[PDB]
Amino acid sequence: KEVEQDPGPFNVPEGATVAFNCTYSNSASQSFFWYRQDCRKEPKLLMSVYSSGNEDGRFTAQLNRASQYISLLIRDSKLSDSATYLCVVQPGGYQKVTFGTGTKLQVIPNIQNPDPAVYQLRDSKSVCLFTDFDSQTNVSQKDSDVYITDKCVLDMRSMDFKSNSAVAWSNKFACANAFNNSIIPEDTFFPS
Amino acid sequence: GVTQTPKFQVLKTGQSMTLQCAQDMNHNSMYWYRQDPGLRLIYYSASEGTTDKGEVPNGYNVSRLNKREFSLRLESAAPSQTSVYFCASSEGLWQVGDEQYFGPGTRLTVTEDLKNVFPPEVAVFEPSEAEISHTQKATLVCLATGFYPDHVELSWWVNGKEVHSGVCTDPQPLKEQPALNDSRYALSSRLRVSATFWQNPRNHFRCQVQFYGLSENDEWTQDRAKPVTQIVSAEAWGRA
Repeated sequence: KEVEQDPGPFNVPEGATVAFNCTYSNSASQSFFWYRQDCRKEPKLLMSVYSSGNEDGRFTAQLNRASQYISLLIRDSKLSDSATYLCVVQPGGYQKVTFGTGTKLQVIPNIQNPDPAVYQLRDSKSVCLFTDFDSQTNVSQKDSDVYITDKCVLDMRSMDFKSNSAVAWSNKFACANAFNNSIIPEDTFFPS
Repeated sequence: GVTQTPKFQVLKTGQSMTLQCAQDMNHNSMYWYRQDPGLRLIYYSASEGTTDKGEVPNGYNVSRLNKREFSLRLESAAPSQTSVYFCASSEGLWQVGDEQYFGPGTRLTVTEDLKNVFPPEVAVFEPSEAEISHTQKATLVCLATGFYPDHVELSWWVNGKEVHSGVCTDPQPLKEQPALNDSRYALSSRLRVSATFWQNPRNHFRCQVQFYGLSENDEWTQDRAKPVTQIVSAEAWGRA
């Protein structure tokens, strides 16, 4: 096991530049690749990497054979860049290709007008929706009879509007107390 | 490019199965990998006539049938072989700069007992009137709960058309009992629309969970319904 890459996961603001690095032990290594892998899906070639340096659009890659590292630079990050990026090395001689464990990228949008609120929704019994909170609020995992989801970004494209939400639910329980282990901004709206 | 069948599978401990893999790219070399929460080479085939063990060959066998096809065989499944399996191919693994193309992968779950398989319960939770008042937007929530294995695909359908705008699905189903190996799973998605859209009674919101489960072949003796590959939907309608 001898390609080492950034541990991750990495949070990068939307539009900002992200940088990846990977070391490999075998200096007689012949070929180098960056792969990109979306959640629940298969790896895909992102680009070949050369000492020459390499540019396709927003993506730059570099190989440094003397120092034994490769790099990937992504400019103007998109939400769609969120994925795991695998360093990949073809030793070329007596060993199999190695795929790195990968560095997970999460490209984070700016919410200009946070409107943090916790709503209760009813079954067409009930769930709690924490929403419209800013991108730097953190939603925490503590009760085994309380289910809390990670933060998710939805994109109302026609309105050019992004918003974060997290869902919580329980068989035991009120929305007022559903997200307590998270640092909830005071003035988070809690409906009548 | 590189096809794999099946995409999903649940086996009983001790059952056999073959994963099939095909490339139409005329490549010489094909590979079988497993990935666990990265990629480990099970076996590879450098060209049509030959195969060789990879990093983790124990418990598996492979046929390089022809240039086109590379089969992976699980002799008798063990729980530890629960994993995501990726077929790959490349022009020829001896060349400088040889590029691997991956198949879509196969999520395989091995359990001790097929009685642990469950399709999801699916429900749609309607927008809060307080959200609608406060924001002039409305967020629906779909919950898929109680399913095993975690082999589901969730999509939203509004008035007979599949939608992506305004949709967020958890990247991953969560375990209802994270300690347990046979934990059942849950998945949530949101769909957010304008208030006036929700307030139109003619608008129809349907959450569609594809579940992959037991095949027709599998034997069922339990009193409850045979948990087969199936779709479950739940619905809501607009309200002024």
